Amino acid sequence: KVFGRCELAAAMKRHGLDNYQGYSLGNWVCAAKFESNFNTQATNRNTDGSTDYGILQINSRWWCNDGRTPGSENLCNIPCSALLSSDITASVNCAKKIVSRGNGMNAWVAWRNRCKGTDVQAWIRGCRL
Ligand SMILES: [Cl-]
Ligand SMILES: [Cl-]
Ligand SMILES: [Cl-]
Ligand SMILES: [Cl-]
Ligand code: NA
Repeated sequence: KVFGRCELAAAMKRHGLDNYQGYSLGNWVCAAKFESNFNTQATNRNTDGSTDYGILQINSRWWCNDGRTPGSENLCNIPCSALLSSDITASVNCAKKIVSRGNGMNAWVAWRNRCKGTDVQAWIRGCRL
């Protein structure tokens, strides 16, 4: 599913990401824009042999099981394919664990490099939330 911007904002708010670990909703929408272009089906292979999955490009080494990432932890206890669903619940639950870990949203390199320090509230402008 390719979410609309306000559609994704509403879903992330409903699932409790607005202000989660102090990160306002626009941070999460901006992260999703640059990680996945709002596409739940996005996948991208990393140089270490892991793969990133879903709207927030969650990685198979630490977080989800894809059956092909040797030495993988599955700290979210899900199959990585759960992260490609039109239902963002599994991505949100796993993102909450990731962002709680100690480096916060710096875990998402697209967030560091294209959202951090910017006017992220622009990403929820116009939305009825
Ligand atoms: Cl929308
Ligand atoms: Cl957009
Ligand atoms: Cl915001
Ligand atoms: Cl959803
Ligand atoms: Na894994």
